Amino acid sequence: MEETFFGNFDLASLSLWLFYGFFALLIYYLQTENMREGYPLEDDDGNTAANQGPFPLPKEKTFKLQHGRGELTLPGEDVQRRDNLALRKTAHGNGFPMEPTGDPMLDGVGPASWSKRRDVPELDAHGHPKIVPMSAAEGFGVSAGTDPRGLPVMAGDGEIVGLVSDMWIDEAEQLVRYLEIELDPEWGDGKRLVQREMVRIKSDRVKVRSIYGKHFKNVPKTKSPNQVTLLEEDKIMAYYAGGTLYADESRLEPQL
Amino acid sequence: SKFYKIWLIFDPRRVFVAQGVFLFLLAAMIHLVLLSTEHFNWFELAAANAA
Amino acid sequence: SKFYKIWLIFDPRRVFVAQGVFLFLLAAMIHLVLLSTEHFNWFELAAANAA
Amino acid sequence: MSKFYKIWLIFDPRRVFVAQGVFLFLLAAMIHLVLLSTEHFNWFELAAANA
Amino acid sequence: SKFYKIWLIFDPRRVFVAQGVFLFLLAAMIHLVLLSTEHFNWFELAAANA
Amino acid sequence: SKFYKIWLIFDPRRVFVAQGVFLFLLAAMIHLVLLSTEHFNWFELAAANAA
Amino acid sequence: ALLSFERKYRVRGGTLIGGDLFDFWVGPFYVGFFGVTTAFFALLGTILIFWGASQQGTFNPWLINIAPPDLSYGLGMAPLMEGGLWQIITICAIGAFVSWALREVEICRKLGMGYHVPFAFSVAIFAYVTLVVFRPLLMGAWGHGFPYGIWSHLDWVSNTGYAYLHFHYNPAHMIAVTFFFTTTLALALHGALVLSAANPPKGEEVKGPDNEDTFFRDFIGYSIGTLGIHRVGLLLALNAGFWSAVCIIISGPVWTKGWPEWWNWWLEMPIWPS
Amino acid sequence: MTCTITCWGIGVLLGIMTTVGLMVVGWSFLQGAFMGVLAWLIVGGVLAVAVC
Amino acid sequence: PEYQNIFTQVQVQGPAELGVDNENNLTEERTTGTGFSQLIGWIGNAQLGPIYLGWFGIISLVTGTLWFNIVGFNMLSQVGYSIPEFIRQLFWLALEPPSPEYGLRMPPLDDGGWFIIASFFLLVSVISWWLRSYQLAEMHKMGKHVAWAFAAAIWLFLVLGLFRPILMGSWSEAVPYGIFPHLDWTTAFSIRYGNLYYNPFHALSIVFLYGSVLLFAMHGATILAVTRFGGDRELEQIYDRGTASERAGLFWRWTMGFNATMEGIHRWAWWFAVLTPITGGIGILLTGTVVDNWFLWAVEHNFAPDYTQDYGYEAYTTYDGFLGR
Amino acid sequence: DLSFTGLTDEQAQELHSVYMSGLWLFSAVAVVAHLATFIWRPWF
Amino acid sequence: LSFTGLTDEQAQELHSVYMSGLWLFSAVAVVAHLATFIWRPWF
Amino acid sequence: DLSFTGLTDEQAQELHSVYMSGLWLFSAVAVVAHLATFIWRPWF
Amino acid sequence: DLSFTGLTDEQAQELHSVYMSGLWLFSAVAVVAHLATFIWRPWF
Amino acid sequence: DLSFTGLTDEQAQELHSVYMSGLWLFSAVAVVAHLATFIWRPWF
Ligand code: BCL
Ligand code: BCL
Ligand SMILES: CC[C@H]1c2cc3[nH]c4c(c3C)C(=O)[C@H](C(=O)OC)c4c3nc(cc4[nH]c(cc(n2)[C@@H]1C)c(C(C)=O)c4C)[C@@H](C)[C@@H]3CCC(=O)OC/C=C(\C)CCC[C@H](C)CCC[C@H](C)CCCC(C)C
Ligand SMILES: CC[C@H]1c2cc3[nH]c4c(c3C)C(=O)[C@H](C(=O)OC)c4c3nc(cc4[nH]c(cc(n2)[C@@H]1C)c(C(C)=O)c4C)[C@@H](C)[C@@H]3CCC(=O)OC/C=C(\C)CCC[C@H](C)CCC[C@H](C)CCCC(C)C
Ligand SMILES: COC1=C(OC)C(=O)C(C/C=C(/C)CC/C=C(\C)CC/C=C(/C)CC/C=C(\C)CC/C=C(/C)CC/C=C(\C)CC/C=C(\C)CC/C=C(\C)CC/C=C(\C)CCC=C(C)C)=C(C)C1=O
Ligand SMILES: COC(C)(C)C(=O)/C=C/C(C)=C/C=C/C(C)=C/C=C/C(C)=C/C=C/C=C(C)/C=C/C=C(\C)CC/C=C(\C)CCC=C(C)C
Ligand SMILES: COC(C)(C)C(=O)/C=C/C(C)=C/C=C/C(C)=C/C=C/C(C)=C/C=C/C=C(C)/C=C/C=C(\C)CC/C=C(\C)CCC=C(C)C
Ligand SMILES: COC(C)(C)C(=O)/C=C/C(C)=C/C=C/C(C)=C/C=C/C(C)=C/C=C/C=C(C)/C=C/C=C(\C)CC/C=C(\C)CCC=C(C)C
Ligand SMILES: COC(C)(C)C(=O)/C=C/C(C)=C/C=C/C(C)=C/C=C/C(C)=C/C=C/C=C(C)/C=C/C=C(\C)CC/C=C(\C)CCC=C(C)C
Ligand SMILES: COC(C)(C)C(=O)/C=C/C(C)=C/C=C/C(C)=C/C=C/C(C)=C/C=C\C=C(C)\C=C\C=C(/C)CC/C=C(\C)CCC=C(C)C
Ligand SMILES: [Fe+3]
Repeated sequence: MEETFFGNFDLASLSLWLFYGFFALLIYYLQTENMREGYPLEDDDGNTAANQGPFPLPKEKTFKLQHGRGELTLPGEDVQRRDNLALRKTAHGNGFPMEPTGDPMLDGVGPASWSKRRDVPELDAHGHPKIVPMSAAEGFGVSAGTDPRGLPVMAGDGEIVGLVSDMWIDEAEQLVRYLEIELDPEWGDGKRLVQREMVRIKSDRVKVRSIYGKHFKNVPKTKSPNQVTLLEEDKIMAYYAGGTLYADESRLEPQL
Repeated sequence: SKFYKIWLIFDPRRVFVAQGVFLFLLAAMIHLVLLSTEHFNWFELAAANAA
Repeated sequence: SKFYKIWLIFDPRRVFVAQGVFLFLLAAMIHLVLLSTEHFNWFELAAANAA
Repeated sequence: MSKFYKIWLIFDPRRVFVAQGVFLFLLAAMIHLVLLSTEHFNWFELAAANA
Repeated sequence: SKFYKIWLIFDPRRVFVAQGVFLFLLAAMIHLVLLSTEHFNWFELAAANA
Repeated sequence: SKFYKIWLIFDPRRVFVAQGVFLFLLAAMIHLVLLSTEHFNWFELAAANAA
Repeated sequence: ALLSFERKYRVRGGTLIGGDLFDFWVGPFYVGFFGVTTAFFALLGTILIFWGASQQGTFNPWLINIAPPDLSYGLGMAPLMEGGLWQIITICAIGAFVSWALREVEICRKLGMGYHVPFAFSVAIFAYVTLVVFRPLLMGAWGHGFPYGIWSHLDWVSNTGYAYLHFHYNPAHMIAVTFFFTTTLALALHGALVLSAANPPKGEEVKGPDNEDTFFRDFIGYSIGTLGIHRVGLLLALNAGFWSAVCIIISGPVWTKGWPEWWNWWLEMPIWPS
Repeated sequence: MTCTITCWGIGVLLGIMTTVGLMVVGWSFLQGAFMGVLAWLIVGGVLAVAVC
Repeated sequence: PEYQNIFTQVQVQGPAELGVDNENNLTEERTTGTGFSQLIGWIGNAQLGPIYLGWFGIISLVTGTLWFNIVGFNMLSQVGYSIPEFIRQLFWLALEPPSPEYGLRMPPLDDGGWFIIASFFLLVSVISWWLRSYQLAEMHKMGKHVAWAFAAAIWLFLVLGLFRPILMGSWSEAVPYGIFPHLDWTTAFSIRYGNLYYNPFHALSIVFLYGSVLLFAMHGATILAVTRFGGDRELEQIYDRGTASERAGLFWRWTMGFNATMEGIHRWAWWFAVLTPITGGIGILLTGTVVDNWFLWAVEHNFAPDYTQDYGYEAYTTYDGFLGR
Repeated sequence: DLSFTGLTDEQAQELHSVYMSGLWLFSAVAVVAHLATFIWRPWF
Repeated sequence: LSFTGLTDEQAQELHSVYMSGLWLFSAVAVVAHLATFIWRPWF
Repeated sequence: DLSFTGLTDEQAQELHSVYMSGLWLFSAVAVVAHLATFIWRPWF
Repeated sequence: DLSFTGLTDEQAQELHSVYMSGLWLFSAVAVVAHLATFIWRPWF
Repeated sequence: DLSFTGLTDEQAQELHSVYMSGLWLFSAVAVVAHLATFIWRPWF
């Protein structure tokens, strides 16, 4: 207690070193638990990298997915990998950026890149699709803020492409996830979705600064107008953010 | 008179609890005020009266 | 003479609740400031009168 | 006067009794603590005073 | 008299769980109050007697 | 006689874990207050006995 | 190396002042124009710390102490071994921190994600900036910055804290601390929510957002949501960093007296019946 | 918003006015500020609820 | 500029969401009344959900109010039931722990006896609330991470007021129940036992406390940066990761050389938060009981810096020079 | 007629009739209590 | 014309009893102030 | 008639009789408690 | 006739009898404990 | 026929009988322990 053993190493020192050993084990546990995705490492050529780091991959853990979606083991065989990427290396070595072969936004390679998620809509606790248009919502309505329905949509370059037809809401958590854009015949056809986190709503109009007017006709569509699958949901969101770098050369080129 | 029409506006089950907490809080506050004053503090007066 | 139609724009239950809170708060505030001054502090006057 | 039984037509017996039980005990505990604070009515200490 | 009707209002499961905890806390509280006073602290009285 | 019906409304698994935890804590807590008391501290009393 | 999904995101572009000249990766790190300046400033600052440690006479990490100059030197540059080295390391530290934040802008611009992280880091930079260059200017001496030591800068906090007579009564420190405790409280509960939902007892299905949303509804009667917690949590942490900047920038150049005596306004009001 | 933001703006203007109004008749800046801050919370909340 | 997802630009309200429920049948003890607030909806969910009226929660609420009231009426009795003085001195009044000359023995009511009674009720309320968190997670078939994270806060809570005073030999080591008084205790505790800066476990707790705020600014901004990719839906990103998890990981892999998963982030988030009171609880528990002077502990363990300059103002300036005369 | 909470005119009349009796009874005890405490230690 | 869904038939009736309550509230306030003025005048 | 809690007139009269019987019994104990407390060191 | 809990009048009647038997037993030992303490060291 | 916990009457009768046997066994040891310690050092 108040007396020391082998030198100045008292009980406070013993507790301090005991925590040091525990923390080292904790850091190993914490770091390994983050290796369940994206591992093993690879090089720019796609082969397995010679170096895998100082932390070995953890034991396989299983998630009992709900709504009868089977099980899920994270370490090994990521099903979200995209096969045909439209990129080729700018250098024969490693550590250098890729240059898209074709249209970066259409192919979805850079900031426009999506992930091969499940081709099924996300489900709430009831088993119903999580994101649905507010028209199909039972008793939902705008409670505060500016209602964007009917407001014209202004692209990044200022072009007016159409008016908002509906908002795809998240009835499980009661928030807006998308805005439906009814494209004018000049700027495209059909309807397209833009995520709420990428859109800015003004008093009279609603604007997206990430995508120019000519790129709305190429926004990924949804197979059904009543629900969106995670694959389409990932493609749609990625496309708009891809325009933050690919709408024009001025965004990709250095700003100074 | 005709003061009974207040119940056509006020909800009896929401105003009865309103005055119920209000009356006790008012009663408790006034009792505390009396205890603060040394003239009306009946607890200290009993001690002083006994001497 | 034609003030009866103030309620045409004011909701009774919406203004009665505010009025009831306002009247008690005003009455307490006037009572409190009246207790602040030593001339109208009826608790201290009672103590001084019996002294 | 005798129509006080109608209070149960507004208040359900379950919620009022639970509120009443907590209120009465807290009131009883509040008062007992107050007397315990005062030196004259602290029955525990005056027992020690009597030898 | 006829207070048996209280069980038609109070859940027997609920009231007993509250009663069990309430009685013990009111039994520990009072016991500590006597332990506070030197007149009723039976532990100190044994020391004083001896 | 008829106290056996307490198990018809209390879950035996829930009560026993509460009973076991409560019994030990009470047994321990009483053992500490004896240690705090100098008259009933059997540890320091043995030293006093040994003189 | 690269992750299993990193190849696609490694595209050229999204640079502020640099171009393809610095647009490359070194291992996992991304080098940019500001990654070049970060590497230069961080290495120069780190080496000068050890150079000062060599001249200080000790290499013990606990005992290494590079201190600002005396208050007599004012805002001018001091001799290198008399405090001037601390000023240069401060200049290197500001360059390293600003470039690191600007590099993070290049990281997120290349990935198409928002600029929330570099903005959030800039608040922490502002907390350091207000501690080392803003507060000294308001006092007219570089010697008011904290020394660059593991335990020496703890002595500065202790001495500065007691230099205002029980710093706990500082109103901005009072606000800043309760943001620090709430952020850790929010971090624990939010981290627990996701882990609990994702890691149920064995043999039980994983819980979705609805199950974790209703848990605090049954726990504390209101759940801020999956999206709400991240934005309120960022503001909780940024407020903690911002109010920490306030509590130290108002200490010397605003309230030279003791901090309890600041509360004399509350104790001495006309409303109170003295 | 709009109405609520404007009502809050009226309160902060009133809070500033009360901050300097009490300073004129005495008090101090910190004492006046607390009343000004308190006024902003009260009348700002009341206006944002009743007017809007 | 681009829309930063700090305040929602439009919010919708539908039927109130009661809960998920299962055969554990949580509905009976769940309230049937909910409300909606648009002011809080600008930053989070706008629904004021229904309390689950469990027995652990009710006992914690009732006994917590008992501790709150007992401290309150002693505070009101401090100034002789003078409400204006009670309001004026609200931040200064407290329920002081017992005097040190009583030890573990029960002190008189005016000298900490009511402190023990209030502390006992506070202990019951705090523990009962933890049992509520454990039971609620059990009834929801969720992980007990909330209960374990709370239990870490209980550790420092128990060390500060229960564990340390028991094995320090006196109840006087507990923390007073006051706004400013427990700040005075916090400062006096460091002064009495040297300097808690030089307590390694206090330093360790500070490391995790800064790290906890650091992570949750990192995590809060990173999720808001990938919220354009549905990053706020963390749970679905754990089961089926999209570009939100990948971009968030690659942002920190390209910045600081390593990253986390959408699930592994909360393990990092959980542990620094949990380690903050665990390390602090250890440091307080062995402060005074083991080490009675932390600076002297630092001196003998060679991590207290040494200064070679003079300690007087006369060595740097003069009184006339400071005054400008 | 006006009914913001139901309570058809007949229902409100009988509710106030017993409420007034309760109010008068509560105030009658208050008057007696105030008269009794005024005799004990008057405040005027 | 109307903002709270009331007509002239009952809004006039509502004000009729509100003034009765206002006068009764003022009447007991007038005598209260008159009694206080006699006891402790402030003019 | 005007049953906010699904409780009829007959139940209210029956329940109030029990409540008043309990109330008077509780008040009777309090009165005897106060009367004895006033005999032993009164507060007036 | 009215029972929020759901248990019948007969079920309430027997449960109260058992509860009272427990209450009197709990009270009876409490009175003896309270009585025996008074001979030990009275507080009046 | 009032099993709130889904446990029949017969099972409760044997549950209490065994529980009392444990309770009396626990109390009997406590009584002997209390009797032994009172002779060693009485507290009354
Ligand atoms: C006697 C001492 C007084 C006291 C006096 C002070 C003083 C004096 C100060 C504080 C300040 C603070 N006090 Mg105080 N304070 C006291 C008691 C407390 C208590 C408590 C429980 O008792 C608490 C919780 C706090 C809490 C705090 C926080 C509000 C704040 C800490 C700094 C911060 O926010 O980050 C701000 C700092 C930064 C964010 C650093 C930025 C980091 C940079 C950008 C990145 C670093 C990179 C670096 C190179 C590492 C890279 C290396 C590796 C490659 C990774 N105080 C005691 C009573 N307190 C400090 C403050 O506010 O500072 C603004 C301050 O100056
Ligand atoms: C002069 C002041 C001393 C000082 C003395 C102390 C003391 C004394 C302590 C700390 C401790 C802490 N100090 Mg220090 N500390 C100082 C300077 C600092 C500085 C700084 C920049 O200067 C900082 C950042 C810190 C930082 C910290 C944290 C790391 C740590 C507390 C973590 C915590 O919240 O636990 C979380 C736990 C709690 C706060 C209590 C948990 C509360 C319970 C669980 C909740 C009950 C709720 C209650 C019933 C109310 C409910 C009401 C609701 C509304 C319903 N200290 C100086 C040296 N410091 C603590 C420690 O040592 O940790 C090892 C501590 O005890
Ligand atoms: C500012 C608001 C809050 C916050 C946020 C925050 N911090 C951040 C970020 C964010 C959002 C990042 O994105 C960024 C990051 O990438 O973290 C991993 C970061 C960061 N904040 C960090 C630390 C940190 N944050 C802290 C706190 C906080 N983090 C605040 C509470 C603290 C405290 C107060 O204890 C520390 C120590 C780093 C991990 C990282 C910044 C990395 C960086 O700047 O890298 C470039 C520089 C170097 C590699 C070395 C430079 C060396 C210098 C040239 C010389 C030495 C200077 C220094 C002043 C000496 C110190 C001596 C002694 C006092 C130790
Ligand atoms: C991991 C460490 C961090 C942490 C974590 C943490 N805290 C937690 C949890 C977790 C994981 C919970 O699950 C739990 C919780 O439910 O949070 C919402 C909690 C909690 N930690 C809390 C506070 C808290 N945490 C703190 C800090 C921390 N806890 C660390 C930073 C601090 C500090 C040190 O400053 C505090 C003060 C609470 C919000 C909550 C614990 C509350 C609880 O469950 O029981 C406590 C008591 C009550 C609820 C009863 C209080 C009494 C009344 C409600 C008050 C008075 C009401 C009214 C005035 C009555 C008037 C009556 C009269 C009119 C008669
Ligand atoms: C859900 O979403 C999320 C994720 O999951 C998708 C995440 O993961 C994260 C990230 C958060 C995590 C918890 C993940 C794990 C991370 C941590 C535990 C750390 C964060 C917590 C802390 C308490 C901070 C601890 C600090 C650490 C670990 C240090 C990291 C910071 C540093 C500054 C050090 C690293 C930097 C270095 C080495 C320098 C950078 C390099 C350059 C700029 C390159 C420059 C090069 C040149 C110019 C060329 C010269 C080349 C040379 C000399 C060759 C040398 C080569 C080298 C490699 C050095 C978040 C927020 C998130 O929300
Ligand atoms: C700070 O300043 C200082 C100077 C210190 C200060 O003190 C300031 C004091 C100030 C400002 C005084 C403010 C006091 C005021 C304004 C007095 C309000 C008090 C009032 C108004 C008394 C209501 C009594 C109501 C009862 C008690 C009814 C009893 C009802 C009974 C129980 C019947 C209920 C049952 C039914 C109705 C059944 C009907 C049902 C059906 C028909 C189904
Ligand atoms: C700081 O400065 C110092 C100098 C200190 C200060 O003191 C400043 C003082 C200042 C500024 C004075 C501010 C006071 C003012 C302006 C006085 C407003 C007060 C007023 C106006 C009194 C209304 C009373 C009306 C009632 C209370 C009616 C009662 C109504 C009854 C209850 C009937 C209700 C029922 C119905 C209507 C039923 C209808 C229904 C159907 C028809 C269905
Ligand atoms: C600073 O403050 C200081 C100065 C300290 C202070 O002292 C302030 C004190 C202040 C302000 C006094 C505030 C106290 C007041 C106002 C006293 C309220 C107290 C009252 C009114 C007592 C009711 C008692 C009624 C019972 C307890 C009946 C028992 C009922 C029994 C149990 C029967 C129930 C059973 C059934 C009904 C079954 C029937 C069911 C069916 C038929 C189904
Ligand atoms: C500052 O405060 C200071 C001064 C410190 C202070 O002291 C304040 C003290 C204050 C305020 C005193 C407040 C105390 C009060 C009011 C006393 C309440 C206490 C009561 C009322 C005692 C109930 C006892 C009931 C039992 C124990 C029954 C036993 C039940 C038995 C076990 C039967 C259970 C049922 C079955 C077995 C079968 C049933 C089931 C079926 C038939 C299915
Ligand atoms: C209108 O309102 C009225 C009604 C007036 C009112 O009430 C208002 C109430 C008002 C204003 C009170 C406001 C309270 C305030 C500001 C106090 C803040 C509180 C703070 C800062 C707490 C710090 C210390 C906490 C620890 C650290 C505890 C440690 C607890 C330990 C762990 C307990 C351990 C248990 C025991 C020691 C018992 C042992 C005995 C047995 C087991 C038998
Ligand atoms: Fe998160």
